[PDB]
Order: sequence, then structure tokens, then C-alpha cells
Amino acid sequence: LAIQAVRAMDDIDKTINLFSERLREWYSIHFPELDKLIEDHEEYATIVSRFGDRGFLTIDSLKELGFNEQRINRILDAAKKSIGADISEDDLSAMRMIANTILDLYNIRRNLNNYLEGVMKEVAPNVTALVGPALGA
Amino acid sequence: KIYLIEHVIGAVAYDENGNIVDYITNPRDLGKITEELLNNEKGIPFSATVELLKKVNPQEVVVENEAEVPKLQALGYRVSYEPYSKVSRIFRESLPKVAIDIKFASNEEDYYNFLHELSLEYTRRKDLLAIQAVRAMDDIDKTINLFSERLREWYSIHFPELDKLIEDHEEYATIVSRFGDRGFLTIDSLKELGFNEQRINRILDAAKKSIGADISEDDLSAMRMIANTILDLYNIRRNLNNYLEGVMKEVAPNVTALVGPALGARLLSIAGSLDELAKMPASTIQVLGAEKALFRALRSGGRPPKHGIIFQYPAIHTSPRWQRGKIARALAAKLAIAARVDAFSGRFIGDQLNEQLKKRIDEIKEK
Amino acid sequence: ITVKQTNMENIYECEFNDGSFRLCTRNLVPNFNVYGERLIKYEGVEYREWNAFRSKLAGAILKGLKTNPIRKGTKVLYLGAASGTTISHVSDIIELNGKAYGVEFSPRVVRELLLVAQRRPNIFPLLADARFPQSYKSVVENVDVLYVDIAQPDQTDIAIYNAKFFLKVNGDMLLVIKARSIDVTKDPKEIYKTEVEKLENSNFETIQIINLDPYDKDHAIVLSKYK
RNA sequence: CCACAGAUCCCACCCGGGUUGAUGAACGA
RNA sequence: GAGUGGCGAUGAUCUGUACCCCGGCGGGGUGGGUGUCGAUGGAAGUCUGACCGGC
Repeated sequence: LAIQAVRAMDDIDKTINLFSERLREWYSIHFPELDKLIEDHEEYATIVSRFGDRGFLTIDSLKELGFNEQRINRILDAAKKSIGADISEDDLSAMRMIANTILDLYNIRRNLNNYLEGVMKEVAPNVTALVGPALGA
Repeated sequence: KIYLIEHVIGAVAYDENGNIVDYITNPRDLGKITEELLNNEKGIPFSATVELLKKVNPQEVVVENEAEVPKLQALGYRVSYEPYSKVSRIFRESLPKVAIDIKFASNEEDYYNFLHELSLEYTRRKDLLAIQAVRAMDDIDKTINLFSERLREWYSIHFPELDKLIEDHEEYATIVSRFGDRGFLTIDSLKELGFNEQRINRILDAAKKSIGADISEDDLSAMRMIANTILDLYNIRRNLNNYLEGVMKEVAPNVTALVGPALGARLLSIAGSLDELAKMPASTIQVLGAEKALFRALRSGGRPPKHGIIFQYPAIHTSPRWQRGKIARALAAKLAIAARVDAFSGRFIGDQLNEQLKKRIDEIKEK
Repeated sequence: ITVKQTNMENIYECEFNDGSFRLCTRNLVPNFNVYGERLIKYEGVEYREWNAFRSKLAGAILKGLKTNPIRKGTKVLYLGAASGTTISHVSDIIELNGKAYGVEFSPRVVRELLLVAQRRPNIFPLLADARFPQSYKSVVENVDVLYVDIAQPDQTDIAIYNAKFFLKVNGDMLLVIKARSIDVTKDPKEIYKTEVEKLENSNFETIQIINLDPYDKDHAIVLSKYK
């Protein structure tokens, strides 16, 4: 079970990366400048998930993620002056499906890491001590 | 004497020496600039220029464009124009820079980001989503399969017999998602998804006589996370197909008439755009996908692929191997025509195209 | 396979599985090709095969162009950008630093240039007539290289006019001379001589004059410096 | 010129390594 | 007396002759490479030992 779980974790890892690369390429039709402004995939996804249109971003909803005063401003100004495409709500929710899947998968991953830690300490405590649950598994 | 400049950057007044006497910066708004540039062509001055010619009160002004002259004369000034003037050059020589100086952009980095998007929009004025969507669909397809493969290997620690009993990935996932343990399985709960009389019995008997492992609730829910993800993706897939169908009929109806939304989009994706697909010969369309196979043939003089991504068309992969090359060739030919009527405008003629295609297929099949 | 630098910046040659040598450029947008060209990975960096039969610049290189004025961070005005074949290769050469301004007056074709220019921040497409630099005066800046490949009988004159608008003093002009679209009647070789004279009788200093044969029939490219 | 210094080097002990690895040995959840 | 049904760019041929087989064709097998995955499958298949230093 330790083996299966880590295998599924490596599948999820792989998928998160595939979807996030897809999403950025996709959502960049509407708001291309956001791509180089958000390094972190999970953050990127949260934006496309929570807001939708680029003109729906707001300060406090962004303060809530952890974004510092200064960054919120750069993002909002980027959206204002954006050379992206004006697009329907049908189009945006299509992109948002991928964003929500990305977010789901990040939770499932963290859940699987904790499950894995439990089994790995049980089944191979010495190995776990050395390289952690994941790498031991 | 004031030499006047108009640019995306705004309206700048120079003296004869080449020193900025006064400037008015444009708003950083794609909409308004584009329109003012389109308007400038007919001789209409920027609104930034109108404000600038007020702040400075010049007797003799000289502009870049000869169409502007009579417009500024009607506004009260004595005006002329100099074509490739030293001043106009002096301005453009320092144009990477003077964007920052008059505060049109904070840095060079997003002067060019803006100007790029202005140019894009300014020529647009004078299919990408279809492509992205199918690309994500293909990612989802790929993932469903990866997870379902994993789930079966994983869940079979507990209930191994269920794997060869349920062919269908979505069904298999639904069972692990709703139950976990095999002792939670009931005639009632299984009827409540439409499994048939006889099959429910084989499942329950297999669960009864199972040589699987007895396993904790922590272990099962780990597995069930995957099962629910699989179920989520299937729904997302079906949603993406309907979206894709919507755009594809809109952007390339004739193509979609021929091969369906998905495969149609898929060809667009490989070609890059509709207009690129439209420029292609059938003999290319016939092999898109299958590049490894093609260039292998072209480098060595071997046998080429009969079909690339087109293999997916039902008439091809279901047909026997000696019919496939003919069917592919006929399809590609029609697709090239389909893409071209789609690209160089409008009309739906997908019905005769289908009719001609099915005639060609019926002939192929009678040998 | 083996890829290595050449005398010119961001321009590479390939040794091949069979022993052939073909030009290529460093792919600015990896995984993506503009025409049908071959994409090639070597030591984890991707290169775009530069077919000489399509691109006049690749041709001119293979015919021994002394020194190429198009390099890293160069600003070029590209008259006659067409579908984006050659301009995509100058985009690769110039990199994110430099800028290419593609002028093209045929809408049927700017259609396909758009797609190339979306993917590439380097390139600034312009649907305008190169005979009226006033109509794009307000988007472009002055430049280092004036690359001119336009099918027009007075192509040279058009080029000179754009030059005195946009070409930096001591900048370079690559001018493609299309004998058959200046005059199908006259001898290609008489045309090359008389057009060069127009450049000289302005003030362009003829550096090199290449004949694009094998690759382009009845074509010659001139490299010269504006004063 | 010697004297004395210097630090190095060992040199051997001495200690720790060390019978629960010295060595060098080209990566890819 | 009214309506239909009528080669053709808005498109025939060439080569995947696979082998040969039994009854140009049916069927057959053997073939090619190619899509899938697999098996467990097959790979000097699984480093090194004299002294290491600190003093």
C-alpha cells in the first residue's frame, strides 16, 4: 500500500504539472501577462479559479491568498493594461474547469503525503528516518 | 516654430533644435489609441495633440503628415508639414527611451508589451480556444487512463476479482467511490446505478469469495480519492466536448461536419490555426500526427504512413487494412476542401461533402 | 547529429544522421514551428531548421554573406513580411531584446502573419503599404537593419524612402532585387546593376552583392550601409 | 660563518576513524 | 401537358504488387512496420577493499 500510494502520488505530481502548463497556455489567451507574474502553479490556478474574467480581480480577495500589498497592485495594473482577448463566460468556465481540477489535485496530493507518512513509519521507520516517507516509498 | 510629433506614446512638441518643449502623454488604453490611429489616417489629429496645441501657443507649426494640415487650419493655426524631417528622426532615435521620460510606461519591459498588443489589435482591426480546449481534452483523456490503470492496480489489493469483472473504467471507479470495502456491497445500492440483475450477483459472489486483503478505512479512502478524481474528470471531459462542439461549429463548420468537433479541433491544433490547415494539401492533412513515421519514410525511402491523426475517423480504424489508405486519401482530400471553404469564408456545404465522401467509401468497400 | 555556432550570432549548422549540413536558428518558442520546418533538440536546447529554398536570408548566408547585420538585440524594419517565414527566423536571431517591425499590405497573408506574431513578442505586425511610411510612422522606432523583400517595380525607391524615415545613419540595408517583378522583359543582370546605382546615387555604400541562384531564380540581394 | 627561529614535510608513537566502512567510482519519483 | 432522375478538379491511375495457398475474386495462412499494453521475458547484473584521518 505504501508502494501504490507513492505511485499514485507520482501520477498526481505529473498531472498537476501537465494541467498547469496547459492552463497557463490556455488562460494566457485572455490574460497573458499573469503567466510570468505568478511563478507558483497553485497560486496561478487559484486566480483563474476564484476570479474568472481578468476584470473581476479584487484587492481583498487577493490579500486573502497571502499576496503582499505591492504584488496585488502589479497584478491589477497588468489586468487593466492587458493586451489579452475579450472572451465569453462560456470560454472562461471551460478554462476554470481545469483550474479547479488542479486545485483538487493539490489537496489530494497533501492528503496522500500524510497517508504515506503514516504507512512508511509503520512499515519502514529506519528508511523513513533517512530519506523521508516519499523517497523511501 | 514648433515641430509636432504624433505617436502611440502621445503628442510631443519639439523646437527646431530637437528639444522637448512640451508633451501630453496618451492614456495606456488599447481601445482609444487604435481608434485614434485609424482616425489619423484620414487626417484627424489625436485628442492629445489638440490639448498640446493649446498649452503651447505656437504661431508656425509643422506636422509629419500632409492630411493633418487642413484639419489644424480649421482649428485656428497656420500649419505645414515636413516628410522625413530631422526632428521626426530625432524623436524616434530616442524612442525606446522617451516612453519612460514622459511616463507612458514605468519601464521598457512593458512599453513593448503594450506596443506588441497594440500592433496585434491594430492589424486585427484593419480558433485558438478550439485548439486549447481539445489539447486539455487530450490531457484529460490521458489522465483518466493513467488514474484508472493505477486505481485497478491499487484497489485490487482489496478486491482483485472486480478488475476483470468491470471492463469500463467509469463504472469501476463508481464502485470504489461509493463503497470502498467489498462488504458494503448491496443488491439495493448496485441496482441504484443500473447494473443488471445477473451482473450484480456475480459481483457480490466475487466479493464474498474474494481472496483479497482485509484493510483499514484509512487505506480505502486513500484509494477512493483517486476514484473520485476519475469520476470528476469524466464529467469535465463531457463538458469540454460540448464546449468544443460549440466553438468548432462556429469556427470551422464544414470540417466539423466531416470528422466531428474533437478530431477537427485536433487537426487545427497540429496545423496551428484554421488558415494554416486551409493552406495545406490533402497529402499533408492525411499524415498530420504520424510525423515520426513520415520523416522515417522520407529519410530512408521506406513505406510512409497511410494516416496520421485521421486514423481516429470511424470509417478508417474499423475497416480492414487494405481499405484504410484509400479511405484516408479520400477523407484528406475532402478535409482540405472543407478547411478551405471554412477559412476563406462562411458557407456551410458539409452535407454534399459528406455525401461525396460516403460515395467514395461505399465504392472502396465493394471489392 | 551535432549542432554548433557559426561566424554569425544565433545562427547554427547541423551535422546529420546521414552527413548533411543545414542551417537552423535557436527556437524562441520551443515546441512550435511556423511553416513545416523540422524541430531539433541537441544538448537540451531546441533549434528550428532554416530551409534556404524558402528564406532568402538563409540563401544569402549559404551563398557567402560576409557579415550579417542581424544579430542579438538588433532592431529591424522588415518590409514585405508576408506569411512570416523569414521574419520568424530573424525573430529567433534577434531574441527578446531586439525588435522586428513587419510591414505587409496583403490581408490574405497578414492573416497567417498574425498567428506567427502572437506567439512572438519580438514581432510587431503591420497591415500597411510600404509606399506610405506615414501610415506606420506612429508605431515604429528607428532601426539598425532595413530588410526589404517586396514585389514591386519601384521596390528600390520604396526602400530608400523607408530608409530616410527609419534607418539609422550607419545602419545596414538588406535589399532583395526581384528581377522578374521589376520587369520580366529586361535581363536580370542589367536590373541588378541599375538598381544598385539607385542606392549609390542616393547614399548607400554597396558592401556586398549576392546572386541567390539555386535557391531563388532571377534574384539578387544587396547589402549596403546608409550614410 | 655559526647560532636560533620559522613553517612544511614526514617520520612513529599518540587520539579518533574504524570491523556498525577508507577509497575512488558520470543522475534524474 | 407538369416534375424527376444523368461520367467529370467541386478530381480516374501508380505502389503498399506482401508470400504463396485452396476454392481477376472468396478465404487462408506467412509478412512488413505501425497503435496499445503486457509478460517475468533478454542486458561483467546490481563497486571496491588497505590501512583513513586528527594529533
